[PDB]
Amino acid sequence: RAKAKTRSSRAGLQFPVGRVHRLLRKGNYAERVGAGAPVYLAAVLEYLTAEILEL
DNA sequence: GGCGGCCGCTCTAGAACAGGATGTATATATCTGACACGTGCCTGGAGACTAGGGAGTAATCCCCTTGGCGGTTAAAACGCGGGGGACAG
Repeated sequence: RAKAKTRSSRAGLQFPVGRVHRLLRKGNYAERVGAGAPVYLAAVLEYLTAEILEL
């Protein structure tokens, strides 16, 4: 058990990658969910959130 | 001596302009009520591991869309007549 580092900090992001991945897994959406799919989804949500909050 | 033309005078009205009216834009005074910080957890994701399976890639194949023609008659396009309707009033 090494140091617990979240995937959001490794990707330079604030939205939770793990919570997005868990909601994709338990959302009965697909049999498999890739590694980059929650990162891409969280990045898109972060960009949309930042743009909407800035406006 | 009578009459058309010309210019001044007064009447009338469109419109720029200033003053009153009332519902909002602000300047504090103060309430106030959620906002975010702190704390205490604790419950879900991450490091690490096991295993395997569906796609990355290579090969084939056969298939089906693109280019590329004449032909020919359906039709786009130009134009004349005109006709009923969009819109100003």
